[PDB]
Amino acid sequence: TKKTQLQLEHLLLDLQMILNMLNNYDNPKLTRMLTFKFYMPKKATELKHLQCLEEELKPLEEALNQAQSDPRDLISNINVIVLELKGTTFMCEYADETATIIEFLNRWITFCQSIISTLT
Ligand SMILES: [Mg+2]
Repeated sequence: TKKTQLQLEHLLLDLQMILNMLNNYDNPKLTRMLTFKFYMPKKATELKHLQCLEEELKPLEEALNQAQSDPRDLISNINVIVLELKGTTFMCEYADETATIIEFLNRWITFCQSIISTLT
């Protein structure tokens, strides 16, 4: 339904802001930002695969908390949107390799645009 398209766009904008918050703030800890490793979904083609994102929302916040600029507010709005799109409690599978926070955000930003392109 269109209600599903709206919520993904809301989710896309929040993910869009976090990615733009790192690609414009370069001086603060180019060191520390590239060291966090996030677990990637094996296959992200269905709407239920947001379980792989929900479980990493808390580690995403702890990485953003080390950058002073509000991270706690953005992660909460992301959490409520994810809980309204994937919701059975399915067993999400992860890839073997970990990725950077930049690659992690681009993966789910691409995921939302992929599902938003599917519904339209
Ligand atoms: Mg890698």
